[PDB]
Amino acid sequence: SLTEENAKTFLNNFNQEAEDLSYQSSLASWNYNTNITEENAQKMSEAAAKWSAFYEEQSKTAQSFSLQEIQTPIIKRQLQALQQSGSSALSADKNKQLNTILNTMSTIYSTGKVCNECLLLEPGLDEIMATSTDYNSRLWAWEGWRAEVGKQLRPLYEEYVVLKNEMARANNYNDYGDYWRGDYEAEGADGYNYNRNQLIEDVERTFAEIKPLYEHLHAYVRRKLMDTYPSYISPTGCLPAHLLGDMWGRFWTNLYPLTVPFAQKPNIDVTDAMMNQGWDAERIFQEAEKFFVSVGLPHMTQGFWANSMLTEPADGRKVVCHPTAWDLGHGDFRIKMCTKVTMDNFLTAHHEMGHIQYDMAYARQPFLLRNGANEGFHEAVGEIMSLSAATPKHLKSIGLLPSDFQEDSETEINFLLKQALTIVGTLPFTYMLEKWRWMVFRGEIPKEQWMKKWWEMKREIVGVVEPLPHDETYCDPASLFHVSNDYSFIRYYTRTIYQFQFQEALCQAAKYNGSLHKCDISNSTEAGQKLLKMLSLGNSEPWTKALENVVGARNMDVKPLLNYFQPLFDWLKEQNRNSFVGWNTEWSPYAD
Amino acid sequence: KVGGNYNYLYRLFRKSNLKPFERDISTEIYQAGNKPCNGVAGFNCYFPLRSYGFRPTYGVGHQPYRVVVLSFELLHAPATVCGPKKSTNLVKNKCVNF
Ligand SMILES: *[C@@H]1O[C@H](CO)[C@@H](O)[C@H](O)[C@H]1NC(C)=O
Ligand SMILES: *[C@@H]1O[C@H](CO)[C@@H](O)[C@H](O)[C@H]1NC(C)=O
Ligand SMILES: [Zn+2]
Repeated sequence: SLTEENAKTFLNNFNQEAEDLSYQSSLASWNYNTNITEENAQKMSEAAAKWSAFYEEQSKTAQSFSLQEIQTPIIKRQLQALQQSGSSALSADKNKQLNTILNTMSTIYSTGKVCNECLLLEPGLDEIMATSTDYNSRLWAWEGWRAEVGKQLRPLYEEYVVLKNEMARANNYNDYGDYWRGDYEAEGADGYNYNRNQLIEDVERTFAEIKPLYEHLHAYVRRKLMDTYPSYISPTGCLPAHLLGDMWGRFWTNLYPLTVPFAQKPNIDVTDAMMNQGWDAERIFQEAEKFFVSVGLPHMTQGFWANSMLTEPADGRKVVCHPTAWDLGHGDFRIKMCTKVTMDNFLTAHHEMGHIQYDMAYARQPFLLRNGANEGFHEAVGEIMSLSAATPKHLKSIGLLPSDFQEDSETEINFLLKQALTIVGTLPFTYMLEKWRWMVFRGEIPKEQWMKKWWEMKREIVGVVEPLPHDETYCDPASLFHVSNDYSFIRYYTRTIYQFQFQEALCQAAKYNGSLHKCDISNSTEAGQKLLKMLSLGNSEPWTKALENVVGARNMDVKPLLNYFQPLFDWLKEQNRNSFVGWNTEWSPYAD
Repeated sequence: KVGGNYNYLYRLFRKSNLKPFERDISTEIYQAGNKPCNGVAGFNCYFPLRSYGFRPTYGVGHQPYRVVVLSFELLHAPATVCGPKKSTNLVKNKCVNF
């Protein structure tokens, strides 16, 4: 007669119906993605609508069970994972207005164009900003984009921010930032309890430890760019926002041709070696399966080789063709990708296979808890697999690199620099963007100082300066994909930290003696069973305990990150001697 | 079936567990809470019998499995089901064991 057993039965029925409705919706989505048609798209939309209606109805009926009476931790967690309403808190009018503004911003971003040639975002702008090396050829495109899309999204974004703040306040929260910072909220014992406000104090602390390495890398990149840009770079100034290899600068990987430690010894690519042996997509997937079984993980499903779309369909089907790992449920796991014999795709196959291995781990937990610890954990389990499968030692074991090859110091430094330009350079940008978004949603930055404070922070954290003045009439933050389209961006920082945390925690247990980046968890059954200890919990326990199960720590740890690039760190510290590591926050390319 | 074989049912809720070799074919709503159900389903009144979504795309743990149980009974009554037995020699002009 107690409410605990009533809630238990209610959750049992809810899960019994959900494991069916979600499966139907995911299967409809997979069918739509396989052959993109107007009929399959309608079926997918109808299935998604039915699933959303069922979920929101159950949540409405679930809010009548306060968590104070639920005694069992698992039952309370199951009920809490569903009681959260979200966007349904707002009124019908407010909800429709928010949806209209969201779709308006999405459409303005997807159909954006910059002309004085006349191209779009993906066809011309990306390639130009990636490969072009001329000053104006990039400056004009950058300015046109951030002046068209930003100025067209500013008025809509201003109202969208207030609408999201009201939505958050309607859900017992304070701001939209606090709503986004709720994914890292843990509950449990005195040691396994985390709070939302506690993240703001950690993300900053974790950033102060990475400042020296990022400063050294930025100084090296500036010194290397001075050559290609003689009259557009200062010896003690910041870097223009249009000379970062990308429209926004999220990834500095496009700067590798200009920033190469040792050019006479290029990186190692096994694409030709992979083609000589006559490999193919199925062979790559079999190699990935062998690698994942060596660590001591379960074997892939028999359906993963039959129902999965591993290769591009030659039957005339138009697929989205971006790597995805689908977990439809009831023992149905598939991977969608136009796999080929290239090395990047070869490593992505192992990265995506990690998502499937994870989904195959927490399948035993209730449907309401079949998900990773946090948004930064699910994507952190797959990246570490590529870090272990893309080493010079593993490629020789599988037979891609002949045995007569020996690891060199210069090529190792080159690989470390190429990896840091994408992993170490992407952390400050994400951190600054999330800090700005949090300070905006909290109303701490007045609406009359958005772009001013944005560009002031771009110089203090990311060390980037604008090539032309941009007053409050522009909106550069909105020009980014993750900002325009509602999506969180802090997950990338936590992902980058947790991947290195897991790498070190799993490599130290495998008694490996060497550089952290040259680890190889293959032929180590102890490195898999210790990893599955966390993959089998998912969301059944607070992310603090799930983390401690692998690394032992119950919070973010950045010391392992600095240990991954330690050789490159010393290399840059010794090569950046004849310069000042840092940047003064007054230089301006637009001012004389 | 591709669409789904929703013909195989199974009971999920019941007042108390069953007894050895007991069958229940009732379809009354599960009176979960104190609110007396009136034949309608909803809050604290759920249908006990659910259906299986058997599909070919399922894995190996959720696919349809046929299970039979042969239970042998040895009452004091005389045995009427005896297993088979035989060999074949009608040997003559020689003493053997018959
Ligand atoms: C492609 O779509 C058509 C419907 O337009 C469908 O009949 C066909 O079976 C699809 N091809 C597949 C999924 O092999
Ligand atoms: C793992 O051990 C086997 C058997 O000794 C060997 O053939 C294989 O090359 C080893 N692989 C690695 C990763 O060293
Ligand atoms: Zn991905």
